[PDB]
Amino acid sequence: KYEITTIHNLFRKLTHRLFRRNFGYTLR
Amino acid sequence: VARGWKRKCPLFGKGG
Repeated sequence: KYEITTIHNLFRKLTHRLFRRNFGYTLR
Repeated sequence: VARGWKRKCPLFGKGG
């Protein structure tokens, strides 16, 4: 559970972006 | 920043 951790916290209503645009630069 | 995967839910962090 990652996307729902960075896209459900404050991006619950924000196009899933921080998923790989914020937490993707690390797991890259 | 890595505070939304460890601080929010200990799934990707503690559990990871």
